[PDB]
Order: sequence, then C-alpha cells, then structure tokens
Amino acid sequence: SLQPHACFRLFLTMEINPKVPVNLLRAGRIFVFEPPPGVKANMLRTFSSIPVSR
Amino acid sequence: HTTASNWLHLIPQTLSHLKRTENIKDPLFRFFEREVKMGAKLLQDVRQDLADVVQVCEGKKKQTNYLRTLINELVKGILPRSWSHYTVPAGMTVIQWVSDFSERIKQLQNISLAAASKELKNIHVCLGGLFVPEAYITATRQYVAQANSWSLEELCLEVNVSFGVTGLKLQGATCNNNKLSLSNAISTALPLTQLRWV
Amino acid sequence: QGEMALEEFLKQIREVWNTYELDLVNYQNKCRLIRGWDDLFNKVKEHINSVSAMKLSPYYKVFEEDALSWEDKLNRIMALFDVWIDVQRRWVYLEGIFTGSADIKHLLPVETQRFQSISTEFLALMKKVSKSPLVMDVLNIQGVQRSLERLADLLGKIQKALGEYLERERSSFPRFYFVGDEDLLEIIGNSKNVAKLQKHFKKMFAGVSSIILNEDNSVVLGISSREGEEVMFKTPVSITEHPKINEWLTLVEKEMRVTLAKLLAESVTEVEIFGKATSIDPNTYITWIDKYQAQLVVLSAQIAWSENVETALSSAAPLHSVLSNVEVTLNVLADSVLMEQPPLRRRKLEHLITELVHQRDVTRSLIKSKIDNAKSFEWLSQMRFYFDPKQTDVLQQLSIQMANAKFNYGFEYLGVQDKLVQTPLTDRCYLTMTQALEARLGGSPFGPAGTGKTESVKALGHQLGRFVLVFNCDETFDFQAMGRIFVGLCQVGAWGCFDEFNRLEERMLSAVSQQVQCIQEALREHSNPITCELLNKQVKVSPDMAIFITMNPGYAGRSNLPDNLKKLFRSLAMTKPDRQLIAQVMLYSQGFRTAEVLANKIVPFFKLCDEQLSSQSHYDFGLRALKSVLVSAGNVKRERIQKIKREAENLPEQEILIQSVCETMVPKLVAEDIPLLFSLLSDVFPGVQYHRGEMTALREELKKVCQEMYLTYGDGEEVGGMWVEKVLQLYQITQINHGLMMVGPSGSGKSMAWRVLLKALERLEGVEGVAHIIDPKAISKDHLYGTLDPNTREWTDGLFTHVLRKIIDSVRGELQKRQWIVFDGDVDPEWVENLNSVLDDNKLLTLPNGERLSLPPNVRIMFEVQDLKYATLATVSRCGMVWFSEDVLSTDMIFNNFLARLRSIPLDEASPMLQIQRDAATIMQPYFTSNGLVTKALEHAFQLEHIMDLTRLRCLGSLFSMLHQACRNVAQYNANHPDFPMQIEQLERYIQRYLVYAILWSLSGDSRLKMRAELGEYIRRITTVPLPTAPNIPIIDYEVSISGEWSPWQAKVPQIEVETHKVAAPDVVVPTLDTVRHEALLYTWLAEHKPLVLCGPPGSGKTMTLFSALRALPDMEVVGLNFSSATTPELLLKTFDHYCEYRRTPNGVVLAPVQLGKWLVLFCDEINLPDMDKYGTQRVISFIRQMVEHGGFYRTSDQTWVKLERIQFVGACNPPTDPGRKPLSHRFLRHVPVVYVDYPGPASLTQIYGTFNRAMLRLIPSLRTYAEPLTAAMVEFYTMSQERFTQDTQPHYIYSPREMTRWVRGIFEALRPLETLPVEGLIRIWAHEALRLFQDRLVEDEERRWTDENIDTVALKHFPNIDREKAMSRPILYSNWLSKDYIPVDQEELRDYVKARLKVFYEEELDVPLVLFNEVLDHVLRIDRIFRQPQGHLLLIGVSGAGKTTLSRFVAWMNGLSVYQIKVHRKYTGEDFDEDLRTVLRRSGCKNEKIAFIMDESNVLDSGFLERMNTLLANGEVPGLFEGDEYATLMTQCKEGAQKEGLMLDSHEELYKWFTSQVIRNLHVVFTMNPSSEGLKDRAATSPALFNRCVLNWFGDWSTEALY
Amino acid sequence: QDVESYDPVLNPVLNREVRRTGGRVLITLGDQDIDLSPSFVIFLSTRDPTVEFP
Ligand SMILES: Nc1ncnc2c1ncn2[C@@H]1O[C@H](COP(=O)(O)OP(=O)(O)OP(=O)(O)O)[C@@H](O)[C@H]1O
Ligand SMILES: Nc1ncnc2c1ncn2[C@@H]1O[C@H](COP(=O)(O)OP(=O)(O)O)[C@@H](O)[C@H]1O
Ligand SMILES: Nc1ncnc2c1ncn2[C@@H]1O[C@H](COP(=O)(O)OP(=O)(O)O)[C@@H](O)[C@H]1O
Ligand SMILES: Nc1ncnc2c1ncn2[C@@H]1O[C@H](COP(=O)(O)OP(=O)(O)O)[C@@H](O)[C@H]1O
Ligand SMILES: [Mg+2]
Ligand SMILES: [Mg+2]
Repeated sequence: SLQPHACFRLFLTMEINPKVPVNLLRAGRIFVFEPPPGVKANMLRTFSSIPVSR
Repeated sequence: HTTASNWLHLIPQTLSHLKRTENIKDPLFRFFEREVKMGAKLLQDVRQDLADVVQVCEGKKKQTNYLRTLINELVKGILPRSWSHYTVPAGMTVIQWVSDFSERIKQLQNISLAAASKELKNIHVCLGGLFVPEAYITATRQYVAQANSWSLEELCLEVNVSFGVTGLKLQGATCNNNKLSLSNAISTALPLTQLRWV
Repeated sequence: QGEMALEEFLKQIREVWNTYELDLVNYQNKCRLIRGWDDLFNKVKEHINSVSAMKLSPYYKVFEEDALSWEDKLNRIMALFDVWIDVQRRWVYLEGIFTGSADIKHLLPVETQRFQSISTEFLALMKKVSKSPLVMDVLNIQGVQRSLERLADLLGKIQKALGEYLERERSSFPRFYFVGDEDLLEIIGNSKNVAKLQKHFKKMFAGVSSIILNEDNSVVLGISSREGEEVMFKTPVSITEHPKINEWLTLVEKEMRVTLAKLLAESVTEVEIFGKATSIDPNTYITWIDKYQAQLVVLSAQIAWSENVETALSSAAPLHSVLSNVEVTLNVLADSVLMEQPPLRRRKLEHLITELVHQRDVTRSLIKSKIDNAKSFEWLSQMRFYFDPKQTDVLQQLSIQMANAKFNYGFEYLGVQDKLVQTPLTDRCYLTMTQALEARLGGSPFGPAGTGKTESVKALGHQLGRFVLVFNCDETFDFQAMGRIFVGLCQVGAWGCFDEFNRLEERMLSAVSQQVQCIQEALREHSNPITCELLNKQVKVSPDMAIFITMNPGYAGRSNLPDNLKKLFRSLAMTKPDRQLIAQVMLYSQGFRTAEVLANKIVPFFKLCDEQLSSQSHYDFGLRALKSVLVSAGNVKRERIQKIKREAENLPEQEILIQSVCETMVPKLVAEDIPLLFSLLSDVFPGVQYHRGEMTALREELKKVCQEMYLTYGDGEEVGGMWVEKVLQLYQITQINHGLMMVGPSGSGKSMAWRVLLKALERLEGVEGVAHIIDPKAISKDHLYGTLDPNTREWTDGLFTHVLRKIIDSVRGELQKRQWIVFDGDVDPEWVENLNSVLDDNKLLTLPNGERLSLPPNVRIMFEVQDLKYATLATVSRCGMVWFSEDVLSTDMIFNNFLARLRSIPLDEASPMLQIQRDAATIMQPYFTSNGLVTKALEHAFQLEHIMDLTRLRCLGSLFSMLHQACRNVAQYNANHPDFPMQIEQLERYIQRYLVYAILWSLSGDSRLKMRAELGEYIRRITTVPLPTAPNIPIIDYEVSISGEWSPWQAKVPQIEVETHKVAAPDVVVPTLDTVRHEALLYTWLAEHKPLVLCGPPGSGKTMTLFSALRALPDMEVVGLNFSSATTPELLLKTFDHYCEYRRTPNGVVLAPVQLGKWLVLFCDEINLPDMDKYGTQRVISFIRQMVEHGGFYRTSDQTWVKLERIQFVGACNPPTDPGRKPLSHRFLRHVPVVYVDYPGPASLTQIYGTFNRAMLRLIPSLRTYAEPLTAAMVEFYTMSQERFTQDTQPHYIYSPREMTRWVRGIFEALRPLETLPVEGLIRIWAHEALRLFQDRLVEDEERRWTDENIDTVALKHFPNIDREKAMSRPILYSNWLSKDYIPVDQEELRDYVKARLKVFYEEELDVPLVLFNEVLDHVLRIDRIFRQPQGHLLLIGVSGAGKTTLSRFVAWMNGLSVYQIKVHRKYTGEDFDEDLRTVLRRSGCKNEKIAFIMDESNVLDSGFLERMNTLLANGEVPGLFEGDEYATLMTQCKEGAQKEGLMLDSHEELYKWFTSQVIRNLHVVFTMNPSSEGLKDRAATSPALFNRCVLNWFGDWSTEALY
Repeated sequence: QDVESYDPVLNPVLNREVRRTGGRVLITLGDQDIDLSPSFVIFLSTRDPTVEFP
C-alpha cells in the first residue's frame, strides 16, 4: 500500500520457517543462503569475502 | 482395525516369557540379575499392552485414553514413549524395534538359562543387545580386579580377535592377525572380540 | 490455693504492665522515637502463652471475665505495636530522604506537601505518646488503630509514588542499580545514621560486608569482609566534611582500590625478599600470611612465580632451581596445614597450596619439554603476572597477561571467596574466554550441568579482580529488564554471568542481541568518556565490561539462540572436568597424607557408582556431589582431630572419607541399593568400616516429641526404626547441606518426619523453628515469584520472594530463629530453574530488577515431592536427596496413631465421649495388630481393581472417619437413652460388626458390584465375626443397627407411591437399595465435614444422591461449581468472594461463610475436567489439595495465610477412562474417599420408573392397566439403544436415566390437560417422546431408520392387539398452536398455519422469504417444544446457511421470546462479552422478560466465553460477574422487581436466589455451531454443560428429500 | 479490500436480514437502525489465493 523512493530496499533476514506468511513470500524476492557445494566453491566464497588489501 | 489386529496377533509370536532367576557379591551376578529384572519388567508391560490392544481390537473391551494413545501410535508406526526405556538409534520404527526387543529377550533368556546351569564368566554377550554395555565393561573390570586383587585405576585393556564379546563391527578397516589394514568396505564384522585386562 | 497462685500471677502481670513504659531516645534533636521492640514482643508473646496455658487448665472458669479482658487487651496492644514498628520504620527513612535530599519540593511538590502533613500528624502523635510513656496510657488514646492504618497507607502510597527519583539518584552512584527500591530508600534515608547501612554493603559490593568507622562515625577507617577479614585504608575518608552519600561512597570505592594496590606492592616486595633463598622459615612465612589478605597473598605468590619463571627462561639449571623452590615452598605449606590453624589463616593456606600445586604442575610441564626462549608459545599460553614498581600510576602497576591478551587488575576487594582447582580444562577455558575478551567478544561456555561453567567464569573474574554478577535468567527477563541490568553494568564496570541463558523467549533473545552488539561496539571503540545507546539513552561504558553466557543445549527443550546473537559470543564446549585432579588437589589442600591414593580410589568409585547402581531420577554422582563429599570429608576430619585433641598423631583418613561418603550419599539410595553400595565400599576400600548413632540427646528429644504428638517411635530395629533413621538422615543433610528434597511416594511420612525433626531441634537447641509451607503449583509463577509491570517499572513481590524478603529484613527478629521454607508440591523446570542460583554456592536469588537477595545461613529451603520424573539434572544435582520409600512407613504405625488419636482428643471439641472412645479403641485393638484382619483385607483390596488407583492411606483414612462416625452414633444413642446407658457387651458386639461394614464400604466403595461382593466373600472367609446367614445376598446389602445385629436395606426401602403433582420433579427420589446405601455412606462421610469424590458415569445419579443426602442435614448450604477444561482457581476464589467473607483474628485471617452456623459445602461437578499441564499437574486440584491438607490457602493480594473456617468439599467426576478425563494425583486422592455410583441397571430401573408411570397414569383411570407394559417397553428401548450408540461413534452419544426422566416428564406433561385418552393415543405420545429423545441427537439416516425400526418393533412386541396403522405413522407430529392443548395434528394444517404465521412474520420482524418442507416443520416443532420448557437451551448442529438461527428467531417471535445477539465486532473482548451478559441477565431476571439468547460459534474468541457460558448454562448465575457498584445496582433493580411482582424480600441472599430463579425461568440460550470431526470433541471437553444441560438437535445439511 | 480480516459487522448486510417499516426499508447494523437505498452493492477483494475462509 505504498509507492516508495527509487533507491529504497527493505531487507528481511529470516530462518527457513513454515511460519513465514505466503503473502510475504510472494511479495518479496527470495534469496537462500546455504553451505557451499564443493571445496572449490567454498574457497571461492572465502576468498571473495576476505578483502584483497588484507 | 482388522489389519491392526492381524499385525498385533503376529507380533507376540516372537515373544514368550523371561525367567526371573540373587545373593552373590560378584558384580557380574548382580549386574546380570538387575539386567534380567529390567528386561522382565519391560517385557511384562509390553505384553500387557499387546494383550490389551488385541482384546480391544478383536473382542469385547472398551477403549481408554492411554489405550487410544497407544493405538494411534501403533497405527502411525511411531514407537510409544512408554515402551522406549533403553537407547533407540535415531528414532527407529516399531517394525524393526519389535525384532530388536525380541532379540534382546532371547539373549536375556540365554543368560537366564546359563545362570540356571563362575558359570556366567564363560558366556559371550553381544553389547548391542545389552541395555548397559558400559555397565557391563565396568562390571567385568571390577570382577577381574577383585579376583586378582589388583588396583582399580591402573588396569589396561588388551584386545584380541578372558572375556569374549560379539556383535562388534568395524568401519572402513579390516582385521588380520590383530593388525588393522585400511579397506573400502563400509563395515567388516568382527567374529569374536576378546577382552583381557592387564 | 491454686486459684490464689493464679491470681498472684495475674497480679504480677498487672504490676509488670503498669510498670512498663515505652523506651524513648532522642533522634537528632527532633523527636523521641521508640526503640527496643524485641523484649516488648517477647513479653507480650510469653504473656499470651501463659494466659492460653492457664485457660486450658485447671480453674479458668472462675476468672473468665478478667482473663478474657487481659487476653484481648494484650492482643490489641500487640496489634497496635505491630503496626507501630512498621510505620515508624518507614517514617524514619522517609523523613531522612525528605530532609537531606534537595530539589525534592522542586520536583515532587505534592509529595513533599503530603509528607509535610503526615510528618506534622506523626509528630503530634509522638508528642502525645511522649507525654504518657505508659503502655496502657498509649492504648488510652482513641482512634489509634485508624490513625496508624491511615499513616501506614499514606506512607506506602508516597513510597510507591517516589520511585521516579530513584533512577535519578542511581545515575549518580553506579552501584545502586543492584539495590532494590525500598532498600535504596533506606540507604538514602539513613545516610546521616551510617550504622544502619551495614546490611546492604553485601549487595552493593563484592566482599565488603561492613565498613569500619570511628567512635564519632565521622571517618571510615576501613572495610571488612564477611569472614572477619578487614582492610584498613592508607588515607581515610572523612564524612565530617559533609559530602553527600554518593560522593563519600565513590571516595570509599576509590580508596579501596588504591589501598589494595599499595598492599599489593608491599606484599610483592616481601615475597621478593622471601623467595630469593633456597630455604624459608615457617615462622616468618606464617607472619606474612597473617599480615596480608587472602587475595593479596595469592596474587603475590603468582607474581613471584611468574617473574621467577621469566627470569629463568631468559637464561636449564634456573628452571630446575625455580621448580625446586616451588616444591620446597609447597612442602612448607603442607607441613603448616598438617597442624591446627585459625580458620581464616587456614583458608589462606588452602588457597596457597592450590595455587602452588598448579604452579608446580605448570613448571613440570614446561621443563619436561625443551624450552629455551620466553617467546615460545608453550610458555606464552599460560597466564602470567607482571609487576612494575616504576609505574607512577599505582592502579596500573600490575599487568595480568596471557597469549596476546594484556589485562589490568581491577583491584576489587573480593574478600576471600573460594579458589578453584586449575585443571587443564580450566586452563583451556581461561585461554578461550580471555581470547574472547581480547577480541571484545563475550564468552559463552556450554555443556551439561555440573561441569563447572559459572564457577569457572567467576574464578576468572576473581583472578582478574573484576566484580562479577551471576544472574539466573528466566522467561520473565524482558528486554527492558536486560536493558536496565546492562546499563547498570555499564555504569559500574562489572561482569555479567547470565546462567541458563537459553530459556529467554526467542523474540526477546533476538531483541537483546542488539543491545549486546551495541556494548561490543562500545568496547571496541574503547580499545581503539565513550557512550552507548541503551533504552534510547546514552550511558558511559567502563572498559571492564564482560557479558558471559552459561547454557545447557537442550536441557529441557529450551529456546535456541539465533545466529545473530550467536555470532557475538565465543563458544566453548566443556563436558568432562578433571575430577581426579580436583579431588587430589582438594584433599592435599585440606591435609591428607594419602591424598593421591584417596583421590585415585574415590573418583573411580564415583564412576562405578554412576553405573553399577540402579537408574533413578533422583540420583546425582557428578562433580557437585564429589565436591560436597570432599568438603564434608574435610569438615569431619577437622571434627575428629578436635575430638582427639580434646583428650599430631595418625588418623584413619580412609575411614574419615568413608564416613563422609556414607553421610552424604546413603540417604538418597533406594532400599535395594544399600548392600550394593556397601559392597562397592568394601571392594574399593578393604578395611573401611563405618560408625553411626551417637545421637542420644536428639534421639531422646525426638522420642519425647513423637510421644507428645501421638507418633510411633522406634529404636532402629523396632517398628519405627526405618522412619527414625530417615529423620536422623534428614537432620544430617540439613546440617551439612543447603537445599533438600524428600522424594518418595504419597503416604511415606515425610511431612511428619520433618515436622517432628523441627520440633525436636526446637526443644533441643532452644532456637525458634518456624516453617513456611508453600504449594508452588496451586498459584501462578507470577504470584509465586513476582511480576514486573509492563507500563511502569514497579515490582510486585511473589509468595516465595516475599517470604525470603521478610526473613532477610527480620524486623520481627526473624534472623535469630530457624526458618524452613518448604515447597510442598512437585518439581518442573518452569519455576525450579529460578532457584538454580539459590541452591548453588552463590546463595543468592536473582530478580529481573537486578536486586539480588542473599540467603541467610539459618534458612534451609526444603522440598517435599512425590517424584522427580519431570525434574532436570540441573536442579536434581544441587540438592541433597532423602528417599522416603513406601515400606519405610508401615501400616501398623498408622494403626497405632489412629488408636492413640481415638483414645485421647475427644471428637466433641473424664468426658463420656472420651470414655466411649477409649472403650471403642480397646474393642478394636485386636483387629489392628500386625496382620489381624484389616491389613489382610487392605491387601486383598490392593489385589482387586478399582475405578481409581487405590492407595492404602485413602481407604485407611476413610475407614478411620467411619469408625469416628460409629463412636458418634454410640454417643447419640446414649443421649437418646438417658435412663439406660450403652451396655459394654452390646457396644462390643456392635463395633465388631461396624468394623466389618466400614472396611467393606471403605476398601470396596469405589469398585463394581461384583468386586465388592468378592471382597465381602473374602472378608466372610477370613474373619471370625458374626455375619448374616444369606448365601445369595452379599454382606454389602446389610446395615448394622444400633442394637448390634445385621439388617438389610431391603427393609429400609419402602414401596412408596409418589403424587401425580410431582411425577418427575428434580427433588423427587424413589428409594432403592443402591440409593439408600449411597446416601447412608455419604452422610457418614459428611458428618465429619470430610471431602469426598462422587465418581461414576454421567447421569448415574451422583448429584441426585448427594442432594438427597444433604437434605437430611439442615445446617449445610450447597453451592454448585462447574469445572471445564480451562478451569482455574479463580473460580473457587470468586465463589469464596461471593458466599464468604474474610475476617481478621489475632492468630491470622480466616475465611467463613456469611451465614453463620452453617457449613458451606462446595460441589465441584466436574473435578476431573481441569486440564493437565505438560509436566503432569493440575492447578485447581493442587489448590484443593493444599486447602484440604493444610486447612487453608494463600491470598495472592498480600501473601497472607487464609484459613478456612467452615468450608468442606464434595466432588463429582466421570471415570478417568472417559475421553476428556485426566486422572487425579495420588497426593490429592490421599485425603478424599471416592464412591463409585453406577447405572441402576434393568432390575432397579424397572421399579424406579414403574413407580413414576403408575403415579402418572392416574389422571385417566382407563389407562392404569398399561403402566407395567409401558415401563417394560420404555426400559427395553432405552437399554437396546444404549448398547450400540456408544461414545466411540460420536462424542455426544451418551445415554443415561436422565433421558428416561425427561421421557416420563414429557409424557406426563402431554397427559395432564387432556383428561381422556385411548391406548392408541398413549402409544402415539410415547412414540413421539421416544423419537424426540432418541432420534434428534443422531447424525446418520441409517441410525435414524434403525431407531425407527427399534421403536416400531418394541411397540409391536410389548403392545399386542393394537391398531398399528392408527398408532404408528410417518409425520407423528405433535403441536399446541392450533388448539389450547397438546393435541396431535396433521402435516397439512400445520403447514398452512406456519405459512400464515410466516406471512405475518415477514412484515413484522424479518422480511426474508422462506420455503417450507417437512424438515423445517419438524425443526420448528422441536425448537418450540424446547422453548416451552423452563431452562430450555438448544444446541443446533448443522452447516452454515441452513436457516438454524432464522428458524430460532421465527419460533422465538411466535412464542413471545425476545431475540438477543451479541453483535461481535473487531476487538470484542471479554469485558465487552461480560457487559453483554450483564445486560442480558438484567433484562431476564430483574425485568422479568423472556430472552432467546442466540449465540453462534463464530462469536467465540477466547475460552473465557465458554467458561462464563458454562457457568450460566449449568447454574443460571455467574459468580464474579457482578461485584461492587454493578452488584449494588443489580440488588436495587432486583428489589424493585420483587416489589413489582408482589414479593417483599430483604437482605442479599434471598434476593440473589430470586434473581437466579427468574433467570433460570426466563432465559433460553441457543448455541449454533458447525459440525466437525474434532471440534465437537473439543467443545465437549471444554464445556460439559453444552452436552449435558443443552438439548442437542442435529440439523445437518439439507437431505435429498429437502433439496427436491 | 483485505477480507482476510473479515469483520462480522457485515453479517446482516450480506444475509439481507431486512425489516419492513411500511414503504421504508430498515436494516440493523451494530446498535443502530439504518435505512438502505435499493441501489447498494458491495464487493470484497482478496490478493491471496491461498486463504481459508470459515
Ligand atoms: N512414624 C509414624 N508413626 C505413626 N504414624 C505416622 C508416622 N509417620 C506418619 N504417620 C501417619 O501417616 C500420615 C500420613 O503421613 P504424612 O502426613 O507425613 O504424609 P506424607 O507422607 O508427607 O504425604 P504426602 O506425600 O501426600 O505429602 C500422618 O497423618 C500420620 O498419622
Ligand atoms: N575446576 C574446579 N575446581 C574445583 N571445583 C570445581 C571445579 N569445577 C567445578 N567445581 C565445582 O563443581 C560445581 C559445579 O557447578 P557449575 O557446573 O559451575 O554450575 P553450572 O552447572 O550452573 O555451571 C561447583 O559448585 C564448583 O564448586
Ligand atoms: N433411584 C432414582 N430415582 C429417581 N430418579 C433417578 C434415580 N436414579 C437416577 N434418576 C434420574 O437420573 C438423573 C440423575 O442424574 P445426575 O445425578 O444429574 O447425573 P450427573 O450428576 O452425573 O449429571 C435424575 O434426572 C433422576 O431423575
Ligand atoms: N427454508 C428456507 N427457505 C429459503 N431460504 C432459506 C431457508 N432457510 C434458510 N434460508 C436462507 O438462509 C439465510 C439465513 O442464514 P442463517 O439463518 O444464518 O443460516 P444458519 O442458521 O444455518 O447459519 C436467509 O438469508 C435465507 O435466505
Ligand atoms: Mg552456571
Ligand atoms: Mg505429606
């Protein structure tokens, strides 16, 4: 029920729980964060997360 | 209810009874006595519950609330909380739990028969079928310690493939001349494990 | 001469009271207050005791008037002084704050003016009381009671209203955040007195328990700890400069730190000049220890060792030299501790030995490997200490270090505390938590309870010198409360050690994660006048913050930590502590030559004990138990050494440790584990042996107390040996322990055990012993512990919190007595986990306010429980168990206690009653000895089976009550025959048969007919008592006459014929054998005002039998109470409020009925229904058990013991096998006898309803020949319908003689104004009533057709030669609209009439068209039939949109009823529902108008709706609905309505009775709901009235006939 | 809109439980008597397909 600013993003962080409303699941865009598949992907995310200057 | 009555009729065909068998100072005698007593108590409550379910499912007897809970648990296939008194691996199913409990009752019957004829020292026990294998290990260590009049804290364990235990299974290894070799087999059964205290 | 001696004692009392004046001392040249109240209260109480002793015996009857005058004057002066001490205590600190504190009139002007007025009034009273110091003169002032009450009330009001200034005052001195509101008020008020502050420094500081002052109280010389250790400041602080309290307290807390720093410098200089030599002198070493405090000594030793090791590693020979010096020092310590020392110096020695053995182990590990440089991590890992004298800042001279974590000592005076054995696990914990602290992350160890988590955190804080706080948080710890304690910790610079953090309401956990993150960011900013935002306010954060978390993963299914909060804490798993090392170090420190041998034999002993012993829920063999054993071993070694010295030598250390193990662990064992544990002891320690007894003084005092209060005492092997040994074990555990439990089955004698032990300890030690018995489940957790108001930050004390706070304050001298707080309930982790920090070694109770109430040494918190199958290991481990087995208490001692209580203490309370009691006791003596007859009969009763679990003590107390009734009957017979008294042989031959009758009706009172006959057969076989010679008739069908022979009840029951006016009236009971037996037994119960339970199937006749029994007792008033699934003790409290009043007496408050001389009896109709908690308890049942056993309950308004005066209970319940029933607890079933009333059966039912039908068939004399076949057909149809329409198909398929009574009443009401009827018409009306009672409740067409077939074949079988076509038909409709009478009508004329009435109805009320068909016609006739009858409620089951409420509205309009609907909207809550109910009740009762209260299932929002609807449907009134203003308005309206009707009534009870009659006659409730698979069962469980007193009609969906 | 939180004040309107005061048309609503014009319609909206109605 609102029309917001252009550069406004609302971030909802939650655990995977059936109690989350289906209305909110349909309205929002869903991102799933999981342990990585594979040692290569694990090391890739570790190296991307650690800044280069460190 | 007809299928439930048939299943509960065929369940106690592997369950008959257990001898009650108790004045001995050795830990082995009293440990076996209390284990057989606990097994007999569990068997008699399970037998009473089975008889109640059979009579109220095929016959003339009303239904109580605890009986309704037991019947619902049996139909859903989950173990009732009252029956599960020992350790059940990661929430098993009643279908295999009745077989496991029947195996434990048969083992305890074998202990009772051996005790009816020290005499219990030469028997071989599978540690999976015992309610308290850690108590069995403590009891045999205490027995050898009292018999040899040694210390209770400076006793090591020598293992060969004066106490024999069965049912132990390896994981990713093979036993050959008491030497371990790495293998790709998921589980190799040990034929007989000998526990000698030095 | 005795009377003259008593008169001389009275004269001495008069002289000592006329010579006693109040002692007055000047208070700062302002007023002369009264001090010294202890002697006055002691004199008053001993005078009361002397008067009470003189009243009992021997010549009180001559001095009654003046004795009573002295008694009530003493009570009056005691009450006045009890109010006076409280008001003066409040006034002192209120005057102090309002005078010393500034900017109070500028901030609280109305409060300052109020206190100015109150102070003027109190100074006027002070001048008046100082004019005449005599106590009688003080009592002579009129209005002292009301003046003191007003003073106390207004002082409390201003005390509550002053709370806003408390936070502003707390912002000045940081430490005040841990001090409560009233305590802080005392601190501010008594600032100019100082000497009254000494009982709050324990809460304010760490170890500072008192402050050393000068003679003038102007300069603070020093501070002192709890154990007498004192620290004298180098530069004293002066109050004579007139600083404020916060200012000089800040000066004190700074001076303490600088003094500890200076003494640390001097002490480390002394240790440096000591340790440079290879040998040390024990004399100078002991003098140094006496010179310096415990923490300073330990710190200096650590500094010296770290410096020596660093200099050795700076450079292998120096490391060997350091190890050799450490070993030489440790040998000196051991030699010094092997002899006798003062306790403080000995504890310093013990701490030194622990630290030195840790240093020796560290040096051994460092020298075992090859270490060369000091930068190696093998040395860098261990904690080290650095002292730099060159640092000019005295606070930062000492720098504690570990692996890359520099620390500064807080220099907080910890006093002495208790050192911790530095295990490798403890070192790992130290390293991990100090790495977390360096990283500005709070620590978080976790694991099972008893691994040493909170004690490790506290030991780390003490090593760092930080002020540590342990909080036992629970679900009541809110976000605001955690913000408050965080801001307090931020101000003070302390550590937090929140214990059991996982039970903190996940949403609140996530919310407080933000505050934790803010604290972490503030500390990181400090690491580089900082502030952080807590509760939307900025606060300075000291750099010594640490939030530590202690939690058990999955201990009781507690809440789980969110990842957001988990990332802010450094975790640590710790499950296996080094018990071997702990035991070795503890024993070597306490002094034991074979320390290593004892440890190596005791730790595997505990490991073997945890496995070889049986598995029980109350066994704990963990580290806490091991440490308790070690401490008790040290104490008993000290005691034995002192006993030997009373006469170094050698002592049996093995035997000492065996004695400690036995004294700590023997009582918790079951009866089958004593030889097993003795075998374990003999195996581990061969020559162990043990000693017991040697308690002659306490044992003989216990015997004297047992003989005094009619108990059975044994010598150890005698009858009471097990019980007396258990009492001795309880005494030992109370002596050497902190919190106790008495785990055992009901009736084991634990209550009598601890009561007798308390009285014996009283009369032995001379200290007063007071016991507080609390049921923790009879009240809410909020009422038990406390409640924080969500709006304003105010604290309302709970029951246990209030009791402990009263003991702590000790205004009545409570600290010098012996207090035993007893929790007489059952343990579950909802409330017992709040006592985890209580039962621990912290000895302090934590509250959400941050106020931590310490536990004084005279208080022992004791538990009296039945089992621990729901208690967790965290609370099982902390207590000392005493196992009271069932065979500990044998039935012969209960028999002995009963015989003694019969022989003495006459029932009508030498006396003829006492003589008859003694005669009966000596007659029944042979039957109670050993086996006899009663024990064998009770064993057979146990072998039988009953409707409830038969405990021995329930039926045994019931038998005792029946025997008391026999004695009362003998007394009444003697009174009725004054000329010829009771012959002794007749009394013998009468009691010898009454005993058999009583044991029969006691043991078999709750069993079926065949099993009570079986018990009768067993008793007949087993006893030598004259019995009736009837082979067929059981003994249970006989009564014992007062002449002493057997008579049947078949002679008692007559063949009475009831009048036609009352054919099926509610109060009409036709007598039968079961009926007369049941009311005779009920009268036998109720004559002693004993509780009871009427168990049986619904509709069996339980309340009818109860009311028939109560109608023979004129001095009892019965009140109906209906219980549902959601029943709370608030209902019983509302009933007590409505029908009883709270009085005030000098021996406590009492609760008595308003109508004097009558015993109010409470009829709980569904006592079985209240829901059972997930830990297996019921609040209502626990409440009723508490007030039945202890004779009263607790009022939650002000935490006062309210004692029931004339209140008794009767209960009704379905058997526990019914779908909605949950079995009652054995601890409640112990007191209540239960009688099983069953269905009458066919043989009884035939005559019961044959009488009714014969009476009913008298209006028409030509039909009187068909009564017997009519009853036969009625009984056969009811029976054959009951067989298959059971509760398993549908939850509402219950059948009972209530339907038969309704059937007979309906036939009679149809037969009354009709006066002439053929047999065809009789069969037609019988069939119509049968259909209306047996077909309407059905669900399916197949069973409806089955009942139609049943009624057809029953009429055909029992009614031959009849016109079947004329009698039976399809429509069978009956109506009274077409004519004036209830004449059967055809379908078409009825349809035309209903069409015309609906035509009129369309323009009148509802203009909605309807379509008519046969089902609608049947529905409207059924609804009209129900609406005609009084109290006619409906329960319509059907799909939505079927027209149920529209048809109800149409029928209500046509019958003249008024339609009411509640008009639910958004936020329509319970108060709005109550307002609607009040309006409906007023319109129905006061205005005398019909109301059709239509209600739909959608109108239900909460369970309160169903509770009030249940009460209204079953009783016609709702207690607690009207109270106060609206109650008086209802009374005025009811009086006006009675005047309008024509009845002149007064008072309140009869007006309320008439109002209830008007409601029950003029109010009809229609409940419409959708059918459901489980909704109907849930509604039946949550409201039995909807299925009992509401007529059910299953409308359902429209049939195919209806649709077509 | 948002008939998920249905308010039971609309039950007499939806059921058309209407009185007849001569030529005038009278309905009840809460605690007041309301005259309704014959040209009155009401629509209830929903953005949630996966909603359950009693
Ligand atoms: N040593 C004794 N000798 C004789 N009678 C005893 C003895 N101890 C207890 N009794 C009797 O046993 C009765 C029940 O015992 P008690 O009141 O101590 O209950 P309890 O075991 O604490 O029960 P609960 O577990 O239900 O609280 C007492 O009323 C008393 O008459
Ligand atoms: N390393 C140790 N040295 C000496 N005593 C210890 C040690 N660890 C634990 N204890 C004792 O064992 C008991 C364990 O309590 P603890 O586990 O700290 O409570 P919680 O379970 O709340 O953490 C404590 O009373 C403590 O005195
Ligand atoms: N001996 C009897 N004489 C007359 N009526 C009886 C008799 N026994 C049962 N009744 C009938 O049974 C009903 C009693 O049921 P009630 O006591 O209310 O059961 P509950 O209290 O369990 O609801 C009464 O309506 C009464 O008419
Ligand atoms: N016999 C009937 N003929 C015509 N309409 C009917 C009939 N019974 C019910 N209705 C319709 O049902 C509506 C009434 O709903 P309601 O009485 O609330 O149903 P229920 O009582 O089953 O909840 C009316 O608007 C009416 O149009
Ligand atoms: Mg803890
Ligand atoms: Mg008790």
